[PDB]
Amino acid sequence: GPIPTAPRENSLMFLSTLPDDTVPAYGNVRTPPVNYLPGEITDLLQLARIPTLMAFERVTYVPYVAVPTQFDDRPLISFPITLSDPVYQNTLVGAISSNFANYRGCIQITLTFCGPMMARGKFLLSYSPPNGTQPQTLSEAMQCTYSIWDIGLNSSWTFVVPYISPSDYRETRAITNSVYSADGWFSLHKLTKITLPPDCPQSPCILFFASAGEDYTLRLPVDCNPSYVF
Amino acid sequence: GPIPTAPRENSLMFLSTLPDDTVPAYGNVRTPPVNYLPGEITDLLQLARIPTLMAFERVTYVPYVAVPTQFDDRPLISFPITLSDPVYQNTLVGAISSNFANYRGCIQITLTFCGPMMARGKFLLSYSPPNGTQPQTLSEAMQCTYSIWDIGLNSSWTFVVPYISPSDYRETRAITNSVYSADGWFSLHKLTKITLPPDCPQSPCILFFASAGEDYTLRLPVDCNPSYVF
Amino acid sequence: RGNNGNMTFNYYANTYQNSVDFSTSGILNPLGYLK
Amino acid sequence: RGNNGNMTFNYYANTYQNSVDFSTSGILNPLGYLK
Amino acid sequence: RGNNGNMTFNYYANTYQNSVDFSTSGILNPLGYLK
Amino acid sequence: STDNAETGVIEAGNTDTDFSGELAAPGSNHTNVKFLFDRSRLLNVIKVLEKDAVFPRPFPTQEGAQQDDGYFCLLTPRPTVASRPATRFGLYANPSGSGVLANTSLDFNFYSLACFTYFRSDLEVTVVSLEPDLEFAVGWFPSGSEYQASSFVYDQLHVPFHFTGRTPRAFASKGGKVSFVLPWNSVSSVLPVRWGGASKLSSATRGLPAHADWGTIYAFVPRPNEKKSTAVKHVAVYIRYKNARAWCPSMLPFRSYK
Amino acid sequence: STDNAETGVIEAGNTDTDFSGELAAPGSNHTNVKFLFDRSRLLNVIKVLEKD
Amino acid sequence: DRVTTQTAGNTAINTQSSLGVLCAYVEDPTKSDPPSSSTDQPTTTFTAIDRWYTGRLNSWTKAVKTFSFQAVPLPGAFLSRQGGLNGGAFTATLHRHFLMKCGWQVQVQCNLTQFHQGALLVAMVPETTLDVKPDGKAKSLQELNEEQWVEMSDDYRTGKNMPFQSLGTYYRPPNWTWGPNFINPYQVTVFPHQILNARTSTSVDINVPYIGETPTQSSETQNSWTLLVMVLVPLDYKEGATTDPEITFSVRPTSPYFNGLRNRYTAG
Repeated sequence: GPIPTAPRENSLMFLSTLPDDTVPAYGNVRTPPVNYLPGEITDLLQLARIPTLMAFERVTYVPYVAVPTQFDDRPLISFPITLSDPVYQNTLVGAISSNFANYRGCIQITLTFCGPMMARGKFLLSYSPPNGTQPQTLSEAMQCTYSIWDIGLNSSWTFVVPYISPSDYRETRAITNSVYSADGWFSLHKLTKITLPPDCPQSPCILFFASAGEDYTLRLPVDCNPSYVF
Repeated sequence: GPIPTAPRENSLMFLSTLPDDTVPAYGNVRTPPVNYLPGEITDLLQLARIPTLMAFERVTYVPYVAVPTQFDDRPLISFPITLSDPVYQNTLVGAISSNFANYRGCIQITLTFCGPMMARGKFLLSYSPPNGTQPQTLSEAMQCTYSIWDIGLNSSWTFVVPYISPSDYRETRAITNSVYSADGWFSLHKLTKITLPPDCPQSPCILFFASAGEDYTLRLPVDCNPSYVF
Repeated sequence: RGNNGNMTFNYYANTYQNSVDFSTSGILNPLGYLK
Repeated sequence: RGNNGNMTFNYYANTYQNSVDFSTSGILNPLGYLK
Repeated sequence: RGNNGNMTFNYYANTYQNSVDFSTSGILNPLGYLK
Repeated sequence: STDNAETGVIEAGNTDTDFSGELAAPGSNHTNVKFLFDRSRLLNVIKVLEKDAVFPRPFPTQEGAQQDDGYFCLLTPRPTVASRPATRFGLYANPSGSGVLANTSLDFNFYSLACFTYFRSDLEVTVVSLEPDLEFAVGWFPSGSEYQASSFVYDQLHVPFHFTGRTPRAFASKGGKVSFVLPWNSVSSVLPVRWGGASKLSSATRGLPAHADWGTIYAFVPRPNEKKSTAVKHVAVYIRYKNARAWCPSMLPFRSYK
Repeated sequence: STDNAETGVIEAGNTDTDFSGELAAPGSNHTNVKFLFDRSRLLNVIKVLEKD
Repeated sequence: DRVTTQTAGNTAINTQSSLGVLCAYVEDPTKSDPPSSSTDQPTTTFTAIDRWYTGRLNSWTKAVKTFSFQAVPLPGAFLSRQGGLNGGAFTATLHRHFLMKCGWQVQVQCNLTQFHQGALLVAMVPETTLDVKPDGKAKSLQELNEEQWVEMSDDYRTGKNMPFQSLGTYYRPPNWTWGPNFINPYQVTVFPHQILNARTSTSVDINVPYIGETPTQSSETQNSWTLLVMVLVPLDYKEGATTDPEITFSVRPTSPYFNGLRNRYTAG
């Protein structure tokens, strides 16, 4: 005999994200093998963990920064830590992160000196947690978390921004500067002036790379912005 | 108690190709036995693998080709390899293939000499992969894949067109001459002129057959063309 | 067998779903032989 | 696996629900090596 | 547990029906103590 | 930490490498490629057939040719124009002047997350009506075929041929929806997100693949030719990749800086 | 390969018979007669009775 | 220990300052199996094509801006004799077949010294169309002597100038604003690459396996891999030093295969 049943209030509804399959129409098809293609990607983090070049303003954009010769106490360059900020816009970390809502883990920064082999100097890198006003001098910078990097044989030096947050997970866009979106600043200080022998070009250049850390993680997908087509 | 359930968005739909059965109406019927009929067909390849006669233009169509007596360097006859081409139209291989979309395997061609028993001669058969322009001389033909066939006691000679393709499976119709539809040409060359004794008819005739190979295969059915009724 | 996707459950009995012939009391084989 | 919630029952056969490749006869590994 | 009447069958998997807390590496007891 | 970036390979680190600290817990794995792409989305909007159609001709078409436009939709994330594959996406910023306007489409989300080079997956289709209380049907044929164009006379009532055929045709009740899944049926093993070859051996257009799609779809009204109405109708098409895979990294679009 | 077509029976061959090569894999079996014909199709259109 | 020598056939290459060899995706990029989409007897490698072929690029000058680049389509370089490259046996065998598949090995050389400043990025972009003019026809050898270094602009950034299928006159021409072959300069480091600068090294070596949408591709049109050179930091040097450094590169095919023998190819 017929099994008696009563459908629920939710019937004939079409839900895009429903976690289930549907009815086939043209089954029994067999396809060519794909064993010959190497380098299968299993998770997009594999691509998020590859360094890429950032951008700045030369006033009209370049990835590097030119070390001046004048003497002043302001930071050489400083940008905030917010994945929606323009500097991270074109880097892979930012581009992928803009399609989600939350993140964890430690961000990573890398530099490389491309000046003459005969030069010598030292630089100071610091990371300042949030405050009423951002740092503006070496004395203030020394107190926060910082490290000293000196020009030598090896060319590059890596820096890690620790994950220090009042809550697990953080927003990936800053509609307003709540403590859950913005997380301080990063700034670079020229500790000592550069020394060059006679008859050498002045004003060397330095280069930046940005990538995800070891324990980086994303979550909660979201729809993407199509404005690029225009 | 009633089992609660919620039907999906796809309900009351009629799908022709759905892989399932329906409700019976007049069951319990028993039918006569059919053990007495021999030669049950299980797969249409059994019929696709039977040779049949092709066609050409005598200018108005005949299956054979008449060997002339004049001397010239052009191929005696040449036709493309495309199942939608007219020459294969009425043969079983082409007729069946026109109802599907893809194919594999090796095509097969066969010839038979029906001239006087007293004649002697030799012929050259060649198959040219795709190129900018098709072959037009024996010197060019020799380089491609080819074989030499000589008139003797036995009358017929079989030729196999290898499956050399840039991808698995190939289209069975040529809307445009992409590399996935057209696959070169086949041409026949008269290596030496025929020798006949006095008081014998001139211009012998040769006959063609076309069939599927051992490893031939079809796939992905498609609807058929009803124009024949007119 | 055939264009039938179900492989687990059959509701009606075989003699009601299909017709049957009442009793009386791999690779493809070729058609046409020569000896 | 994937965005599929069911874990107990499948009605249709595998060869009808999915496409298959015909035969012929953990932590993430890195891309790009140096030696 | 709760205002849930079913006690025999669950269709979807637990990790899809409910939210879970990711790991890290009787009579009513009283509130407020004096010593 | 000292390192050399010129070597190409750089080992990812943690906070503890140069300072006192510890590593964080995993969390969740929402970045999985298979789990990311199994979500339906809009693809294109097309009209509904009310008679036998004439498939559009190839692109070199001159003026004065008679055909039906905007009735067929391709199933492919790549750009398309006039129901035929294309290479550059189009946009009409000045709807004025003579000439027929070309239909266009694209998969914005797919190309916003198109970080790889090759792709392969099954595909599930759905259709939805944009008019109140409409009756319609949907038809389909695989990649590398063509649509039959003629009709038959039953009881002096013309009936288009696309009613019948051994390739799927589906019907829906008043206000209903149509849903089903398709296999990967192209001859090519994988679908190229970006390509740089040529199909024809000569006079070809470089970078234009030949069979990078699943098939073709259209909709029609189940009534004879004698009931051609006076108002146009539209439907919407939804697609959803299933069991996806990727094969080789690439770069993402260029987000312009104001 | 030498053969006689007048006998009616001709044995199907492969590429390797006369050249260097190998045979291809089976593929799929969509040509099966039982599987081919199980598809609905239109047959006729008729009117509807309103009396005897 | 920064000194290495690579040998093959009757040729050998060396270097006084090396940084390593980068393997693209696998442990042994040379290992490969014959294609499964053809049944004729293939043609494996013979000792007369296991070589390194050398060519010359255009010279680097200080007037070049940032992100300017030069491209070299690998299988097309032999066929077009770009930069004086000539394959000899390899070219002769490639002109007499229908199908081909193979990996590659490449290396580039420069001669900057400790008194110069600059950087160059070398990467292998797969599936690109930088070698075709906007009208859709391959660039002639005369165009390269005029456009010494390819400029960079929004058109290239957005792929707005890709090869174009004429749409006739029945329609109304639309506005083209985006294409799938765009180039994103800031993300070029995704592909296998090495960075070349004055102070560190003078050569870069990359090893790459085969890739394609089918097991094999047509000989006369496949363009899967492409070599790329781009400027990151513009050159500068003190007055009086050496000017206009030269550039050179060498290529090697690995584990080739061929199918579909025929006579010499001819366009038509």
